[PDB]
Amino acid sequence: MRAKWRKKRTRRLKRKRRKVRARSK
Amino acid sequence: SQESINQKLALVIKSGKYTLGYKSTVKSLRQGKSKLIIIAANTPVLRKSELEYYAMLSKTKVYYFQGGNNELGTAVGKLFRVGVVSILEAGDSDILTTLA
Amino acid sequence: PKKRASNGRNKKGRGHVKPVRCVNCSKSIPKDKAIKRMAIRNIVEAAAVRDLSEASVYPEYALPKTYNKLHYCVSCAIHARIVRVRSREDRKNRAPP
Amino acid sequence: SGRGAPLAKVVFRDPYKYRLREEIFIANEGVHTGQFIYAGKKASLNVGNVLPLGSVPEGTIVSNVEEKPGDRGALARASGNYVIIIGHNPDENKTRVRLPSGAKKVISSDARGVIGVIAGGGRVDKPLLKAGRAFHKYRLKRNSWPKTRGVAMNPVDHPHGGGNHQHIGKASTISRGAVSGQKAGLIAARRTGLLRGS
Amino acid sequence: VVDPFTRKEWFDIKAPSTFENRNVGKTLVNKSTGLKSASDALKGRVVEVCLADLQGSEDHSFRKIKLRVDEVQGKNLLTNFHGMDFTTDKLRSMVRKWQTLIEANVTVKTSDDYVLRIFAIAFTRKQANQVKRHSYAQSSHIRAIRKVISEILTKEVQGSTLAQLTSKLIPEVINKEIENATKDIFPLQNIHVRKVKLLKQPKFDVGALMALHGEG
Amino acid sequence: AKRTKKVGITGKYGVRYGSSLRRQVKKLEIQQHARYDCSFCGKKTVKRGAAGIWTCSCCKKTVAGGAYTVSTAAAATVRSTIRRLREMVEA
Amino acid sequence: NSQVFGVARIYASFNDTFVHVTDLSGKETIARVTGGMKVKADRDESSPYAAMLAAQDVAAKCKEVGITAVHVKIRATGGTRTKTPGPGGQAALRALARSGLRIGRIEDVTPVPSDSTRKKGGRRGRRL
RNA sequence: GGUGAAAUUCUUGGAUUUAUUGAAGACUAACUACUGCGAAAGCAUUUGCCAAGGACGUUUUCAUUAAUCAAGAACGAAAGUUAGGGGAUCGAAGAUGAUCAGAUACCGUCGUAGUCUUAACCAUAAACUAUGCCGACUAGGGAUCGGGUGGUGUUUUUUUAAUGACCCACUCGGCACCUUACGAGAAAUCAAAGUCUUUGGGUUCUGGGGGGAGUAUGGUCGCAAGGCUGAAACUUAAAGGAAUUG
Ligand SMILES: NC[C@@H]1O[C@H](O[C@H]2[C@@H](O)[C@H](O[C@@H]3[C@@H](O)[C@H](N)C[C@H](N)[C@H]3O[C@H]3O[C@H](CO)[C@@H](O)[C@H](O)[C@H]3N)O[C@@H]2CO)[C@H](N)[C@@H](O)[C@@H]1O
Ligand SMILES: NC[C@@H]1O[C@H](O[C@H]2[C@@H](O)[C@H](O[C@@H]3[C@@H](O)[C@H](N)C[C@H](N)[C@H]3O[C@H]3O[C@H](CO)[C@@H](O)[C@H](O)[C@H]3N)O[C@@H]2CO)[C@H](N)[C@@H](O)[C@@H]1O
Ligand SMILES: [Mg+2]
Ligand SMILES: [Mg+2]
Ligand SMILES: [Mg+2]
Ligand SMILES: [Mg+2]
Ligand SMILES: [Mg+2]
Ligand SMILES: [Mg+2]
Ligand SMILES: [Mg+2]
Ligand SMILES: [Mg+2]
Ligand SMILES: [Mg+2]
Ligand SMILES: [Mg+2]
Ligand SMILES: [Mg+2]
Ligand SMILES: [Mg+2]
Ligand SMILES: [Mg+2]
Ligand SMILES: [Mg+2]
Ligand SMILES: [Mg+2]
Ligand SMILES: [Mg+2]
Ligand SMILES: [Mg+2]
Ligand SMILES: [Mg+2]
Ligand SMILES: [Mg+2]
Ligand SMILES: [Mg+2]
Ligand SMILES: [Mg+2]
Ligand SMILES: [Mg+2]
Ligand SMILES: [Mg+2]
Ligand SMILES: [Mg+2]
Ligand SMILES: [Mg+2]
Ligand SMILES: [Mg+2]
Ligand SMILES: [Mg+2]
Ligand SMILES: [Mg+2]
Ligand SMILES: [Mg+2]
Ligand SMILES: [Mg+2]
Ligand SMILES: [Mg+2]
Ligand SMILES: [Mg+2]
Ligand SMILES: [Mg+2]
Ligand SMILES: [Mg+2]
Ligand SMILES: [Mg+2]
Ligand SMILES: [Mg+2]
Ligand SMILES: [Mg+2]
Ligand SMILES: [Mg+2]
Ligand SMILES: [Mg+2]
Ligand SMILES: [Mg+2]
Ligand SMILES: [Mg+2]
Ligand SMILES: [Mg+2]
Ligand SMILES: [Mg+2]
Ligand SMILES: [Mg+2]
Ligand SMILES: [Mg+2]
Ligand SMILES: [Mg+2]
Ligand SMILES: [Mg+2]
Ligand SMILES: [Mg+2]
Ligand SMILES: [Zn+2]
Ligand SMILES: [Zn+2]
Repeated sequence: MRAKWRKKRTRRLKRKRRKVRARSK
Repeated sequence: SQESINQKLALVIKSGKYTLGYKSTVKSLRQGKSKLIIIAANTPVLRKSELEYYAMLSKTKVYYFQGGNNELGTAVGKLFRVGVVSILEAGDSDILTTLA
Repeated sequence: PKKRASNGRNKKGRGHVKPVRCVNCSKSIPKDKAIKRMAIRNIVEAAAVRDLSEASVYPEYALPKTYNKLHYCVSCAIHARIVRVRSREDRKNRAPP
Repeated sequence: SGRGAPLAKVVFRDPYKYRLREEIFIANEGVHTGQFIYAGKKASLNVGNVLPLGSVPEGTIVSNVEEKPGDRGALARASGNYVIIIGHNPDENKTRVRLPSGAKKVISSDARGVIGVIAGGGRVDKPLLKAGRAFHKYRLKRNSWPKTRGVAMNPVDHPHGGGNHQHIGKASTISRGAVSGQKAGLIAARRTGLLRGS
Repeated sequence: VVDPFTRKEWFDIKAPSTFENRNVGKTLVNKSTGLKSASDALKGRVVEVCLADLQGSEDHSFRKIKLRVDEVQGKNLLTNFHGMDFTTDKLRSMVRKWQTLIEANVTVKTSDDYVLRIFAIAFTRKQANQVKRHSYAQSSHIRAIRKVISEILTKEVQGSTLAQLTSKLIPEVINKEIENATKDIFPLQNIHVRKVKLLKQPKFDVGALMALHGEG
Repeated sequence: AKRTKKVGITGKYGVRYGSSLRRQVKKLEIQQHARYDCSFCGKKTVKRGAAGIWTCSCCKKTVAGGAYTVSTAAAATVRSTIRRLREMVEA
Repeated sequence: NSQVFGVARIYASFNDTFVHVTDLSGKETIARVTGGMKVKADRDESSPYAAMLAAQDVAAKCKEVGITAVHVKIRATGGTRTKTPGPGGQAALRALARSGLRIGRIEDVTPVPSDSTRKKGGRRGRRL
């Protein structure tokens, strides 16, 4: 898949991963 | 190519003598020792006309500065600010004849 | 690998040229790029010029011209064959046809 | 007090008797103590001066402008308000102007207005930030504050006041032909909801 | 079904007398009957005819002139000088690559109290034996040139009224003083007065309006 | 003696009210409290009180201002259009 | 010379042709007829035969109103738009010789900005 | 109106078209070029002001004061963020009309944020010449920008002498270009990408099979979006470059 869109794809992954980790306070 | 004013004033500043401010300028006006007076743009029309009438009496050239008293004080190179400048001697500058 | 040493078209020592809009696509494209062929036309053309000069007053008159400079982006200019594809050394020649 | 738009007190000399006559004008932002205000159709075009409306060129901005000649001013009195003259008329002494609400209204070119836009600046930008700051806001105005929500009252106190959950229960948009005591909520409402209309 | 033209009253158009040919053509107006007569939308109209048609000498073919109707008198309407354009084809035809295009204007009020801003357009040419491919002018040339282009554009419009410049531009008197002045800086092919725009106007007075009309 | 880092003047408000609101106040709070230039005497003596009015602490002249600052930006863009449409009518 | 005069302003879109005749000062129009009248297409509103079939039905009233000779004024859409005349515009100007109206003094009114507002279509272009 | 064709929508409250006058906001056409300037990002209406910069000219002055740089710092397209001002146009989101098997699109009409500005952030772009800076050395060729020198060259006035512009020769300093390969390279190509196994003028930065991955973690900066820094486990024989023939 497009280079650019792999970037946007993991930029969404890092947001969700920050959010789940946040629940650990 | 053109001296503006402040170059002419910078030469007036260290060549011949001068005094600065309303009070002292009135002295020079009352003694006829004043060749020119420069009036900052923001001085009140009361002082402006009191200086204009004082000056036409003794027949001293009058010049209206284009800036306020803040820029004029740095135009004579002084650190404070001044509302009116009297030119006691032109020294190595002109201003008296040239273009004014 | 580099196809051209103008790379698309000539800049050579500037940072930018304010891009221009295409006269067909509206596609944006730097002014240094963007094929521009000035086009002047007769105000009349065809065989109109005959019975038009007939129908007019004024002696013999004179004919005005429309003045337009059209700017073209590659994708359009090639499709509309304002410009065509050339060979490895054919592309090289900058002389106008 | 209770006005966020400073007032300017202008003395005049009584034309028909030897006395001083003081006037209360809404200061126009740049009006200043000691300045000379000029008032009339022959008066110049300068901030602080009051002029007939036909007597200014279109594009001119003005405040405290009379809706009909000599009512001593209505439109654009609030802090930071102005009205722009959008055109004039040969017939019937008419200007036409755009009011701060945005609706354009055609009034008499003999009506007056003062040149400028009222002082008091961007006052509503600053957040009230506190209950008390809104408390003193209305202590000097009128007692509308604080406001208890009709949906929070009992049915006796408000049409909304139906309980057991907190909900209005019937359309919150009331007719115009509605009767005093039924009118609460969105009154003539043309449409409703978030717009985003620039 | 109806036909507006039944009821249409026809009028004759009188140019100013600072020109030569004063017969423009027949304009039409709706009838003069009660409720908004026909001197209403006649009076303010603005016409544009070619300077080759006004002077009769076709040497002026590329210069359009705006002619403002002022007064309507006895089924005969009278006008005055409004503005002057260059048309298009000629103006664009003068624009050629590999040379400097110069533009200028200045605001000047006249003695008859017409406030004017009038535009000039110039270019630059190869001279004689020049092998240099292009015509370009140095920027410190184009500066004082455009200056004196306006300094000449001032003193001519300033000293006289509009009725004089209406006849000053016809021979292109002003252009010749620009080739006389800027001879000393750069060659400068194609000097003109491209546009004059009439901003401020006095009112009526029919003493400069009839210093125009009634004679032709 | 750096004291605060972000808040400054709005440290008085402690933890209360929320960042953006506290932050928006500090802006105008600093504007209204600032000393400004007298267009008349030519000193920075212009102080506020009573939003909308501004005076000089020496020459004693009072200018109708903006609410939290001396010049409404939109009102200077008025003074222009007023001065402009005046100079058109008187020329 | 004689020749009662009018001004015939022709505007050729790529999607239609405007044929408009007025008096000298542009206020009172004489007649205006366009290609979108004389054919049923939506395709042919700009047709060369359309704009030729236009000047025809103009001319019947042009001599009938009394405009014997006419100037000619041509423009494309201009401004930020195509700037290049439509298909029927030149098949109109010529068809004005099939009238008997006397042409003179041709000029081009296409609006040409000093570098105006942004163009329609959005950068990456109109793509098909 | 609009397209390939249409539809959306606008309209006998007169739509598109016409004229006169006015308002707001953007943009700065044509001229505009293998031309200019700047450290880059970038910069294109006139005049004024404020300071700045190169090259050149020079039988001034100082006399090693310099070169390149971890740290640290200034500036930094666009989108984006917080506020007001603004809001003409274009226009993410969206709403639609069409299109297709479908069509969350391409095409069409409208349109929020945006676009514009002020104050404050953000510090990323194929931010490209995908090519570090300083110094020397090795080759021919014409165009051109700026400066200087020599032209008892030229042209327009009224010393046909004088400030100009043009021609010609020379010489620095520029943006490029052409031919040759002297060389070099995997080649494409290159006056440097040469002076390299006949391997060293000085100096800064980076890279070490493909993935995993600019991920995880810590730190730090940011209001946030994010930026900077930046692993390992594990997996894999190819991945890749240039050129050739199909
Ligand atoms: N804070 C300064 C400005 O305030 C205004 O924002 C406020 C208003 O626009 C908006 O509407 C408020 C309404 O909620 C509140 N209950 C009453 C207030 N009068 C309203 O304001 C509204 O009506 C006034 C006239 O009354 C209009 O002039 C104004 O344009 C309109 N927005 O409520 C916003 C606050 O909740 C500006 N629109 C905004 O851009 C900016 O924040
Ligand atoms: N750095 C520039 C150098 O110029 C050198 O010399 C060049 C020029 O300086 C020299 O002068 C040429 C002249 O020969 C030729 N016959 C006519 C040409 N106009 C002249 O050029 C001259 O005029 C042009 C404008 O016309 C100016 O741009 C240029 O600066 C000037 N020197 O001629 C050369 C071109 O044929 C070398 N070409 C080279 O070292 C390098 O390019
Ligand atoms: Mg990458
Ligand atoms: Mg933990
Ligand atoms: Mg000089
Ligand atoms: Mg010097
Ligand atoms: Mg005093
Ligand atoms: Mg480029
Ligand atoms: Mg770039
Ligand atoms: Mg209470
Ligand atoms: Mg509430
Ligand atoms: Mg409540
Ligand atoms: Mg209850
Ligand atoms: Mg009840
Ligand atoms: Mg209830
Ligand atoms: Mg309950
Ligand atoms: Mg309960
Ligand atoms: Mg609830
Ligand atoms: Mg509820
Ligand atoms: Mg109910
Ligand atoms: Mg003013
Ligand atoms: Mg069509
Ligand atoms: Mg139709
Ligand atoms: Mg039909
Ligand atoms: Mg295609
Ligand atoms: Mg259909
Ligand atoms: Mg109509
Ligand atoms: Mg331009
Ligand atoms: Mg560093
Ligand atoms: Mg940006
Ligand atoms: Mg932005
Ligand atoms: Mg947000
Ligand atoms: Mg607004
Ligand atoms: Mg649109
Ligand atoms: Mg959508
Ligand atoms: Mg299927
Ligand atoms: Mg399938
Ligand atoms: Mg579906
Ligand atoms: Mg379906
Ligand atoms: Mg779309
Ligand atoms: Mg918003
Ligand atoms: Mg990077
Ligand atoms: Mg590039
Ligand atoms: Mg890089
Ligand atoms: Mg030179
Ligand atoms: Mg070895
Ligand atoms: Mg590796
Ligand atoms: Mg990252
Ligand atoms: Mg991290
Ligand atoms: Mg390959
Ligand atoms: Zn295109
Ligand atoms: Zn003061």
